[PDB]
Amino acid sequence: ATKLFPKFSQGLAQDPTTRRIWYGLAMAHDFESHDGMTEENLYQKIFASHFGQLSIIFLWTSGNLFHVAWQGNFEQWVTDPVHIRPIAHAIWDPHFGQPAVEAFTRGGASGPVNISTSGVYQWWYTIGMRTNQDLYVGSVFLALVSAIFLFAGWLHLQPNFQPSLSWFKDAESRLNHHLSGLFGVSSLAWTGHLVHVAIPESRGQHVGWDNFLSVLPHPQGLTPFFTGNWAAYAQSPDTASHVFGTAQGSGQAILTFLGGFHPQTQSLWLTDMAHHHLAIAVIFIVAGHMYRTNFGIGHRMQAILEAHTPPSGSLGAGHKGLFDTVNNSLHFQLGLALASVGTITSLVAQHMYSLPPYAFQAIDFTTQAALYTHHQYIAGFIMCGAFAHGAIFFIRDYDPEQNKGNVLARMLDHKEALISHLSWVSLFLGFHTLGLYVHNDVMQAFGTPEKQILIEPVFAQWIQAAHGKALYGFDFLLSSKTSAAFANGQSLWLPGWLDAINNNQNSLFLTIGPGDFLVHHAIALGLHTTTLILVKGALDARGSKLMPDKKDFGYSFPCDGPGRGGTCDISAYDAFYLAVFWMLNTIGWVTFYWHWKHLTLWQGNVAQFDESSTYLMGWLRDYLWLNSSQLINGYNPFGMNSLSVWAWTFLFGHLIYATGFMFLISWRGYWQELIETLVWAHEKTPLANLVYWKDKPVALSIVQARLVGLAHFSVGYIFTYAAFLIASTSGRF
Amino acid sequence: QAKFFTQATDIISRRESLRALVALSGIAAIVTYGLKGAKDADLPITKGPQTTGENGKGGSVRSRL
Amino acid sequence: RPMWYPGATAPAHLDGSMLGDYGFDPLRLGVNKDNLKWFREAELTNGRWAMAAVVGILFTDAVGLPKFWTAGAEKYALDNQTLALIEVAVFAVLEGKRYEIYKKTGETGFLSFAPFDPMGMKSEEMKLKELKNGRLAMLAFLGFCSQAAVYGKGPIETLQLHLADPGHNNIYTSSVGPETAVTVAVLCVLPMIIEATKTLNPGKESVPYFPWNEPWN
Amino acid sequence: AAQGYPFVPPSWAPSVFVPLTGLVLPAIAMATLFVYIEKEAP
Amino acid sequence: LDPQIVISGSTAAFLAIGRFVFLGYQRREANFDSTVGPKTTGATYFDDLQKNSTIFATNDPAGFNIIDVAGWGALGHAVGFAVLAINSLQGANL
Amino acid sequence: RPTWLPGLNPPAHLKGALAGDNGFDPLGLGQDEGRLKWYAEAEKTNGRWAMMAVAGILGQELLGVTPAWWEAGAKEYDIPAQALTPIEFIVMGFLEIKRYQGFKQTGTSGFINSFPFDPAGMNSPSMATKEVKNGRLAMVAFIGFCVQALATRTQPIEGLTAHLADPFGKNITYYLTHLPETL
Ligand code: CLA
Ligand code: CLA
Ligand code: CLA
Ligand code: CLA
Ligand SMILES: CCCCCCCCCCCCCCCC(=O)OC[C@H](COP(=O)(O)OC[C@@H](O)CO)OC(=O)CCCCCCCCCCCCCCC
Ligand SMILES: CC1=C(/C=C/C(C)=C/C=C/C(C)=C/C=C/C=C(C)/C=C/C=C(C)/C=C/C2=C(C)CCCC2(C)C)C(C)(C)CCC1
Ligand SMILES: CC1=C(/C=C/C(C)=C/C=C/C(C)=C/C=C/C=C(C)/C=C/C=C(C)/C=C/C2=C(C)CCCC2(C)C)C(C)(C)CCC1
Ligand SMILES: CC1=C(C/C=C(\C)CCC[C@H](C)CCC[C@H](C)CCCC(C)C)C(=O)c2ccccc2C1=O
Ligand code: SF4
Repeated sequence: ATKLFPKFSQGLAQDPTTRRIWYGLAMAHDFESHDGMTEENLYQKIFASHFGQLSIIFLWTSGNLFHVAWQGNFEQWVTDPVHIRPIAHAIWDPHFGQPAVEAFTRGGASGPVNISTSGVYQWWYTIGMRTNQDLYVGSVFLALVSAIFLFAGWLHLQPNFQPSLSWFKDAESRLNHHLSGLFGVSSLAWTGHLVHVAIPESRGQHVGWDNFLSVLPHPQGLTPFFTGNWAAYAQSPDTASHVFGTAQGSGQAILTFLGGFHPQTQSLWLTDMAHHHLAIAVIFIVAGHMYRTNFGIGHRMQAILEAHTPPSGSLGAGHKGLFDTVNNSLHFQLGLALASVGTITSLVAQHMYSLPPYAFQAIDFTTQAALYTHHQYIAGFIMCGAFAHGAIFFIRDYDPEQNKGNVLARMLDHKEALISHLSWVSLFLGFHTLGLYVHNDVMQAFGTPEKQILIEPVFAQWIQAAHGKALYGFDFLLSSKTSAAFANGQSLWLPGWLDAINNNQNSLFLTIGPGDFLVHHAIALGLHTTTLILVKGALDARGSKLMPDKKDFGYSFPCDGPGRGGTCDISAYDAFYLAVFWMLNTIGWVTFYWHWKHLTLWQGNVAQFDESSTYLMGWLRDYLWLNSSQLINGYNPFGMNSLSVWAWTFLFGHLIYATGFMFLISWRGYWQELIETLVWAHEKTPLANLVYWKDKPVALSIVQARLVGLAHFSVGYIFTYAAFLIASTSGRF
Repeated sequence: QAKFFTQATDIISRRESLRALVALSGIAAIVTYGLKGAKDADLPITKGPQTTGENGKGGSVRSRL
Repeated sequence: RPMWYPGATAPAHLDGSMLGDYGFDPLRLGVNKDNLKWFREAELTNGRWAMAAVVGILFTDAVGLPKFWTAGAEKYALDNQTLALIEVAVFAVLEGKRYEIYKKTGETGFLSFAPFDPMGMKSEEMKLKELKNGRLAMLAFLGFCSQAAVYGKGPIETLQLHLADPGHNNIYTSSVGPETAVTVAVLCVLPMIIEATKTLNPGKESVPYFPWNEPWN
Repeated sequence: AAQGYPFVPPSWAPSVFVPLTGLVLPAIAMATLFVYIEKEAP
Repeated sequence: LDPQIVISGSTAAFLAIGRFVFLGYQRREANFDSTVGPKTTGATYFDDLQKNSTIFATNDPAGFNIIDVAGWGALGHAVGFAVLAINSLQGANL
Repeated sequence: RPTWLPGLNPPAHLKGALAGDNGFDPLGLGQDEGRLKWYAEAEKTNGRWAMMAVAGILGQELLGVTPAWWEAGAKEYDIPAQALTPIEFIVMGFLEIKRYQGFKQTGTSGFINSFPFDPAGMNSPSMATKEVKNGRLAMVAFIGFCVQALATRTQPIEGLTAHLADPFGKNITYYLTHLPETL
C-alpha cells in the first residue's frame, strides 16, 4: 500500500491515487514541508541545491559555447558580422523533408541549422573571442567548473562539511565577502580581462594565455597606476575611424570616459566598460568592508536596523526586530532577492537596447528584440515570485509578537489603505487609458482623427531634454549649451553622449509622442494591477474577513468551501496565480510597444507608430496583422521556408494557451465523474481489465488545475510571442 | 510448439533478462539507424540540402547570409 | 586482498567469495547474485574467446598471412553465407549444451563433459589463472583492434613502431592521443574522489542511482 | 580531431546522440522513474 | 606632484585623525555587545569562524591595532590616490 | 611562545603541540581539529614540494640549463608533453594514493609503505620545526620566484645579482615601473 517515491512525505506516499505522483513532483523543493525536516538540514539542502543550480548554469553555458564552436559559424561571422547570420546549432531531425533540409541551410552552413537570436556571438566577439578554439576551451573550462560545483554540492552535504545553522545566518561575513569578492573582485578581474584581452583583440592584437604575460595592455605599464598618473591610461582613445577587431585607428587607451557609442559597431566603448567595471570593483570592494567580522571593526546589521527608529513614532518601533525577521526567514530573503533581481533584469533589458554593450548589436534586430522580450518576461516572472514568497513569509515565517510595532506590522495595520489605493490607481489608469484608446478608435472609425485625445508626454520629453535631446526645445540641463551640467561634462562623456542621444537612428532615448504616453499609462496600469493582486495576496495572506484563520491553512490551499458566500480562489497562491495573468499582459504590452517602436524605427517608418499607436485598431492592423504575414506563410500549400518552424511554434503556443483555458475554466468535479465513468469502462472491458492501474485515477486537484492551466497559458503566451517576434524580425532582417 | 516457445523464451523469461535484451536491441538499433539505417532509408537529413539552401536570403529587406 | 586501486574498500556484494575479486563494481552491475554468476560466466566466455583470438592474431601476424581485420574479405573454400550457416548450426547445439551445462553446473563444459577436463587440472588456482589471463587477453584484443584501427598495422608491427621511438610513437601521440591522456588523468584522480566518499562517510555505502541497481531499496 | 582542437565530435555524432537523447534515455528514465514510483514500501 | 608626498600625507593625516580624533567615537560605536549579542554560542567549526578567534592585542596605549591601522591607512591611500587621479587629468569640473 | 604579533596571546585552538606554532591563525581556519590535522599535512606537503621546487630552480640556474625555469615546459624533450603528462599522472597517482593510504592510518607522512619514511634516524620535534619552517620559507620563496619573474624578467640568482649590483636602482620599485623596458 505505502509507496516509496515521495520519500519526503509519508502522507503522499500513503496516497493511493495519481495525486501522489503530481504532488511529489510539486512538493519536492518545498523542503520546509518535508517530513522530519530540521532548519539546519533545510539550509544545508538549500546550499546543495544552489550548487546544483550553479553546475547546471555553467553546463548550459558550456553547451552554448560548444555548439557555437562545433556547429556554428563564429569564425566566419567575425569577418562579416553585419551580413552573416549567427548559427546557434545544427539540426538533425529525421522527420525533415528535403525542402526543410534546404530551407534551414542558412548562415553559410553545410546543412540545416538554427539561427541564433541569443546574441552570444556579439557578446563573445566583444569580449575577445575570435576563433572556435577559444569557445571550445571556454566550454571545456565551464564544464570543469560545473563538475567542480557539483562536487562541492555533494561535499557540503557530507557530515564534517555540512555547515551549521548559524553559518548560514552569518549575514555580515556573507555580505562582506559577496560585495568585496563576488561583486567587486569579480568586476576587477573582468576589468583585467577587458584591459588585457578584449581591448587588445578589438585593436587587432591577439592576446591569449600563450602571450598575455608578454604583451603590455598599455605602452606605459603600471607606472601611471603606482604614480597616480591615472589619466595616462586615457590619453589616446580609439578614433571615430576605428574598425572593430583591427589596428586601423586603434588607440592606446584602456580606461576612458568617452561616452556614447563606438561609431562602427554602434556599441559601447570597451575602454568605457573597462573603466566602468574598475570603478564598480573599487566601490564594491570598499562596500564589502562595512559589516563586522572577526576583526573588531565594522557594523552589525542589527544595530543599524534597531537604530533607525524615527522620532515622532511615524514608523512606530521602526526597524526594531527586523534583523531577526529577515535573517530567520528564507522567504523574506528570497522575496527581497527576487525583487532586486527582477528589477535589475528589467534594468538589463531597458539598458542593453538603449546602450547596446556588444559590437554589431543593434544591427542584429532579431537579437535585440529577443533579448529584450526574454529579460522582461524573466523579470516579470521573478517579480511575481518576489511577492509570492513575501506572502509565503507572512504565512509561514512572520511572527506578529517578535515584530511588535515595527514597519512590517505597520504594513498589515494599514493594509486596507494600501490595497484600496492600489485599487484606485489601477481603476483610474484602466478607465482613462482604455477610454482614450477607445475614443481615438471611434474617432479614426468615424474618419476624424483630429478629434483624438493626443496628450503630449511633456514630462518624459522634459526628462529627455534634460539628458541632451534637442528635439523638443526645452533647453534645460544638457540640451542647454550654457548650463553648468553641460559645461562640466564637455571634457568627459558628454560629447559622445550627446552625439549618441541626438542620433535618431539608435534607441538611446527614442523620440516619444502621444502613443508613447498612452502605452506608458497602460504599462502603469499593468504594473499597478499586478502589484495590487500580489500585495493583496501578500497582506490578506494571514487572514481576511471572509477567512480570518487563513494562515492556519497554509500558503496554497484549494478553497474554504461554498459556505460564507463562496471562497473560490481565496488563498495567497490563488492571488499569485491571478497576478501571473496580469503580469503576462503587462509584459505583453511592454514588449508589443518595444517591438513595434523598433520595427518602425528599423524600417525607417516611425510615422507609422506615431500615427497608429494612438488607437488599438492600429495596434491590431499595423502591428499584429501586418507583421504576421511572413510568419503565417512559413508553410503554405506552395511550400515552406525557414519561418516554417516559427509558424509551427506560433500555432503550438496558441494550442498550449487554449489548452490552459481548459484547466482554468473547467474545474474539478466534472472530470472526477468523467474519470469514474472511464474507470467503470476499463474495469468492465474484456481483454483490458487484465491490465489495471496501480494508482487510482483521479482528476487533478484544484490547486494543481490552476497551476497546470497557468503553465499551459504562460508557455503558450511565451512561445506564441517568441515565434511572432523572431519571425517578424527575422523575416525582414 | 509449446516446448519450442517455452524454450525460446527461457533466457528472457525474467524481468532483468528481458530488459537487458530490450536495452541491447534498442540501443544497437538506434545507433545503427543513425550510423547506417537512416542513410539506408535515404532520409533527407542524411542526404543534405543538395542546394545552396536559404543561405543568402536572410530577410526580405536585408538579404543576410 | 588486493584491490583495483590501493586502499579501496569493496562493495557489499563483492565479498571476496568469488575469484579475481578486486572490489571493482563502480556501476554496481553485479548486485544481484544470479546476474553476478551469469556475469562471471560471461566474463570467462569472453575471456576464453579473447585468449584464442589473441593467440590467433599474434600467429597470423607473426607469419606471412593477411591482417586480421581483412581476413574476412579473403577468398576461402566456402562462400561466406555457407560458412555463416554452418557456424550458426554448429554453435546453436554447442552453446545449447553450454547453456544447459551452466544451468546445471554453474560453470563451463564443451558438450557433455560438464567440466571439460580430460587432464584433471581443475584447481581453483587454475580458475584464477583462467580468469586473469582472460581479462588480460580481453584487454589485449581490444588493444589489437584499437591500435589496428588507429594505425593500419598489426599488433607486433605497432609494437615495433613503439620500440623504434617509445617517447614519440605511443597512444598519446596518436589520433586518439588527447582523449586518452585526459581519460588517464581522470582515472588516476578518480580514486581520490572515491576515497573522499569513503572517508567523509566512514563505513557507509552510497547508492549511485542507476536503473539496474534498484537504488531505492 | 586532427590538429585544430581535440575532442571535436565526429560527423555522425548528431545522428547517434539525437536518437539516444530523445528515444533511449527517455525510455530508460521513464521506465526507471516508473518502477520507482509504483514501488511499494516494505 | 610627488606621489610619495601625497600618499604619505593622506595616510598620515587619516591615521592621525583615527588615532587622535575619531578613536573614541569609533570605540563608542563599535561596542555593540548589547541587546546585540554574539553571533554564535555554539561550538561547531562553522560557529567558530564567526567568533573573534584572535584578539589583536596592541601595546599602543589608546588601543590602535593593525585593524584600525589597516582601515585608516586604506582610507588614506584611497583619498591620496583620488587626489593624484583628479590631478592626473590636470583639472577639475567646478 | 614568540607570537607573530608583539604582546599577542595565541588563539585557543593553536597550542604549541604542532611543529611551527607561532599563534598565526588570524582567520581562524584551524579551529576544527581534523581539518587542522589535514592542514598540517597540507602545509608539510606544499612545503616539501616548494622546497624541492626552489632547490630545482636554483640548481637549474646555478647549473647550465638552456631556458629559464618558467620556460622549461615550452621545450622539446625526448618525450612530448602530451605523452609526459599521463605517465606523470600514473606515477604520481600511485605515489599519492599510497601516501594518502598511510595518512588515514598512521596519521603521519611517508613515502609508499613507510609511514614515517625516515630510513635514517634523524626524527626529532626540533627537526619537525625545521622542516615546517624551511617549508614555509620555500613556499614564500617560490611565490617570490614566480612574481619576481612574472613576465620575461630575471631568474632568481639573476635577480639577486641585479639587486646586489645596484640595490637602490634594481628593486621592485624599478621593475613594477619600467615594465615596458623589460617586455
Ligand atoms: C530563486 C528562485 C526561487 C526559489 C529558490 C523558489 C523556491 C520555492 N518556491 Mg518560489 N517562485 C519563484 C522563484 C523561486 N522559488 C518565482 C520566480 C515564482 C513566480 C513564477 C515563484 C512562485 C512560487 C509559488 C506560487 C510557490 C512557490 C513555492 C516554492 C517552494 C517549492 C516549489 C516547488 O515545490 O517546486 C516544484 C516546481 C515545479 C514542479 C515546477 C512547475 C512547472 C513550472 C510551471 C515550469 C514548467 C515548464 C515546462 C516544463 C515548459 C514546457 C515547454 C515545452 C513544452 C517546450 C520553494 C521554497 C511554493 C511554496 O513555497 O509553497 C508554499 C508555492 O506555492 N514559488
Ligand atoms: C480585457 C480583459 C480584462 C479587463 C478589461 C480587466 C479589467 C480589470 N481587471 Mg483584470 N483580469 C483579466 C482580464 C481583464 N481584466 C484576466 C484574464 C484575469 C485573470 C483571472 C484578471 C484578473 C484580475 C485581478 C486578480 C484583478 C483584476 C483587476 C481588474 C480591474 C483593474 C482596474 C481597471 O483597469 O479598471 C478599469 C476598468 C476596466 C478597463 C473595465 C471596465 C470597462 C469600462 C470602462 C466600463 C463601462 C463599460 C460599459 C459602459 C458597460 C456597459 C454595460 C451594459 C450597459 C451593457 C479591472 C476591472 C483588479 C481589480 O478588480 O481591482 C481594481 C484585480 O485585483 N483583474
Ligand atoms: C485547444 C484547447 C483544448 C484542447 C486541445 C482540449 C482537449 C480536450 N478536451 Mg477540453 N476544453 C477546452 C480546450 C481544449 N480542450 C476549453 C477552453 C474548455 C472550456 C472549459 C474545455 C472543456 C472541456 C470539457 C468540458 C470536455 C473537454 C474534453 C476534451 C477532450 C476531447 C478531445 C479528445 O480527447 O481528443 C483527443 C485529444 C485531442 C484532440 C487533443 C489534441 C491532441 C493531438 C491529437 C496531439 C496528440 C499528441 C501526441 C500524443 C504526441 C504526444 C507528444 C509526447 C511527447 C507527449 C480533450 C482532452 C472532453 C473530454 O475530456 O471528454 C472526452 C470534455 O468532456 N474539454
Ligand atoms: C595489455 C594490453 C596492452 C598492451 C601490452 C599494449 C601495448 C601497446 N599499445 Mg595498446 N591498447 C590496449 C592495450 C594494450 N596495449 C587497449 C586496451 C587499448 C584500447 C584503449 C589500446 C590502444 C592503443 C592505441 C590506440 C595505441 C596503443 C599503443 C601501444 C604501444 C605503446 C604504449 C601505449 O601508448 O599504449 C598505452 C595503452 C593504453 C593507455 C591503453 C590501456 C592499456 C592497459 C591499461 C594495459 C596496460 C598494460 C598492462 C598493465 C600490463 C602489460 C602486460 C605485459 C604485456 C607486460 C604498445 C605496444 C600505441 C602504439 O602502437 O604506438 C606505436 C597506440 O597508438 N594501444
Ligand atoms: C551507451 C548508450 C546509453 C546506455 C545507457 C544505460 C543503458 C541501461 C541498460 C539497462 C540494462 C537492463 C537493465 C536490467 C533491468 C534491471 O536491473 O531492473 C532494475 C529496474 C527495475 O527493478 P525491478 O523492481 O523490476 O527489480 C526486481 C527484480 O530485480 C526482482 O527482484 O529496472 C528498471 O527500472 C527499468 C529499466 C529499463 C531499462 C531498459 C530500457 C530500454 C532502453 C532502450 C529503449 C529503446 C527505444 C527505441 C526502440 C526502437
Ligand atoms: C511582499 C513582501 C515582500 C516582497 C515585496 C516586494 C517584492 C517589494 C518590491 C519592491 C520593489 C520592486 C521596489 C522598487 C523600488 C524602486 C526604487 C525605490 C527606485 C528608486 C530610484 C531612485 C531613488 C532614483 C534616483 C535617481 C534617478 C531618479 C535617476 C537618475 C539617478 C538617480 C540616482 C539620481 C518581502 C519579501 C519584502 C517581505 C514582505 C512582504
Ligand atoms: C612606530 C610608532 C610610530 C610610527 C608608526 C608608523 C609610521 C605606522 C605606520 C603605519 C602605516 C604606514 C600604515 C599604512 C597602511 C596602509 C594601507 C592599509 C594601505 C591600503 C591600500 C589600499 C586599501 C589600496 C586600495 C586601492 C588600491 C589597491 C589601488 C587604487 C584604488 C585604491 C586606492 C582603493 C610613532 C612615531 C607614531 C610613535 C608610535 C609608534
Ligand atoms: C482536462 C482536465 C482534467 C483531466 C486531465 C487528467 C486527469 C490529467 C492528464 C494526465 C494525462 C496522463 C496527460 C498528461 C500529459 C502531460 C504531458 C504529462 C506531463 C507530466 C510529466 C512532466 C510528469 C482534470 O482532471 C481537471 C481538474 C481540475 C480542473 C481542470 C481539469 C481539466 O481541464
Ligand atoms: S471546490 Fe471550487 S467551487 Fe467548491 S469551494 Fe472549492 S474552489 Fe469553490
